[PDB]
Amino acid sequence: MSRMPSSFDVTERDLDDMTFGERIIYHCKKQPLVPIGCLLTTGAVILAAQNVRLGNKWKAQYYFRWRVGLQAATLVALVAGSFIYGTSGKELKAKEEQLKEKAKMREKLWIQELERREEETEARRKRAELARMKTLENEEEIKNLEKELSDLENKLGKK
Amino acid sequence: MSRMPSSFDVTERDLDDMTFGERIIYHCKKQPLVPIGCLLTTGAVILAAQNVRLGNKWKAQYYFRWRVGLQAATLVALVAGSFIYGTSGKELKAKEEQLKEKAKMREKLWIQELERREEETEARRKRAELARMKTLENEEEIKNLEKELSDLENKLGKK
Repeated sequence: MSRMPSSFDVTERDLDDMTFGERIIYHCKKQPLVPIGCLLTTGAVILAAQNVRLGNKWKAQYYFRWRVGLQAATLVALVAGSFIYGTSGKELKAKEEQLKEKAKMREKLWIQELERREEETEARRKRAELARMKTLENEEEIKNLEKELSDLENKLGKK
Repeated sequence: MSRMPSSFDVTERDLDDMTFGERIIYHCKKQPLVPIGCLLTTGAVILAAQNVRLGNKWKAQYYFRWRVGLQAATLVALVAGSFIYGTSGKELKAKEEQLKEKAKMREKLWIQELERREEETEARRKRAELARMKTLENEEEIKNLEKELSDLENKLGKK
């Protein structure tokens, strides 16, 4: 035991970072790329599906989140085709609210279920070593890639 | 008072919430109005400023937090001059980047919150009653304000 998942700051910003990846897409619309654009769009969710495949494969009993996992999964396919359509831009803000209400509803600050004791005894070992914030690190990793867009101006040598 | 649970949750994203106020500025950047801009900027900064003013009124303890506080007040004012200047674009990005790095640098394993006997007993009552988060709840108000700005675009004749 040297270094394992120990960065547990009870922070509910997982979905916050995920939703942020959709807002940045607006900038991509301004200057869409073919070779890099495809790798950016495809590679964006490529890492999110890996984290969901690891967290799902490793379960203690049942995963109720799977239900909503598909509901939102299909939403990305409908919003992808609705983007080109151009129904309503304001709808984005209205749809965002719906998700906001789900976050508060799901979050229970009154009652919490905690029966599995053995499961806690397993994850405590990793939390007893040390962590370097993997999620946060990835957030900075994508920020660096965005800098290339602004740096491109100097790269070409026009402005 | 000892028997007065006011809630003192030590959140890691406490300052981050205030930092979000800079991100919303981009929305106003698109054709900023004088009348609405005054109440929008001043009306938003006053919320966070009030929190600092409250501590300034009644403190009589520690003089380090006040030192960094002054630096922040001058920083937010300095960026204003850069906005109207429009000389260095990447500079603005680096300015905010340094702030993020500072937070991570400050966070250390050696230096931690020294819990005293009085603090321990106070925490018990604080949690026993309830832990309210006005800073986070008030942050939600900005979402509604931003939505109004989006409507202005439609009024002009875009969507």
